[PDB]
Amino acid sequence: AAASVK
Amino acid sequence: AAQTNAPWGLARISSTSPGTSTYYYDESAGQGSCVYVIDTGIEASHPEFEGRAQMVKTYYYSSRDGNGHGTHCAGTVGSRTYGVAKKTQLFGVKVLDDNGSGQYSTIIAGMDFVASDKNNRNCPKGVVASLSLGGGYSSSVNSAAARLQSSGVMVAVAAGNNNADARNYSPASEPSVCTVGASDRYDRRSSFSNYGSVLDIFGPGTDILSTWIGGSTRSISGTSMATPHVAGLAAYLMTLGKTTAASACRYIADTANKGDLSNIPFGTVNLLAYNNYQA
Ligand SMILES: [Ca+2]
Repeated sequence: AAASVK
Repeated sequence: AAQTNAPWGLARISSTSPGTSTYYYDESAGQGSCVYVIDTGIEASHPEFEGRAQMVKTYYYSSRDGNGHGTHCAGTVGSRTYGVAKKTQLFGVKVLDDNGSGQYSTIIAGMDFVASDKNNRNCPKGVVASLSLGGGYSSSVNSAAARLQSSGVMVAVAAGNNNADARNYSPASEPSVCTVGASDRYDRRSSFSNYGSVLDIFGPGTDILSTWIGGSTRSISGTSMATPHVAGLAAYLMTLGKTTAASACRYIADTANKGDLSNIPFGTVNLLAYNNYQA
């Protein structure tokens, strides 16, 4: 359910 | 115009060959264009932004950048010293918390926000959005980015840092947005950069110097760094009237430096973004 910095 | 002793990535997107240190660009410098940075926020007070930055939306108790990721990305788009489009207007949208993480529902809410907010801003030359974030594949996330693009905002998204095919990541895998991989200072695909047929273009991604929180600087690496190089370029090329928000990704890819990269697997474009300036 989560996105993150790249 | 010419900026001597510039960060290597700015010089590269104004060079047909590697190993140069000057940034050549038209003095219009993206004036009259607006770039939304959707991330951990923007430390607007930073001297390098010269008052052109401001925070317009947060989904957390605070609108400040406590992480630094978004401030660096915004610096690469439009900071006075480290930025591609030195006269653009930047708008921050804090969709990630200061740990760098966020929920997909809040990511989607931020994209639909920009599609509406741009109609309340003076961007007579065009609107770009930079999305240096991602996660596992989700149709809903992809749909949100596609909606944002269709509304008339050039959407640039980082391909991902898992040295894998970007088709299994979102919003990178959305065909209608511009999907940006990373290269290093010796014209090699960065070791960590995702790849695949869904990639549109490469930009400088390794060891990128830009703004940070606390009024400072630092160098860091990732597809998050290449994406604002492409975001700022689009703002610069729209001010010049060379393309439109709808057709900009295709225009950058067609005008790119083609055939200079190594470590590019079969099935991925060998295109490095180039600003085509001839003084
Ligand atoms: Ca595309």
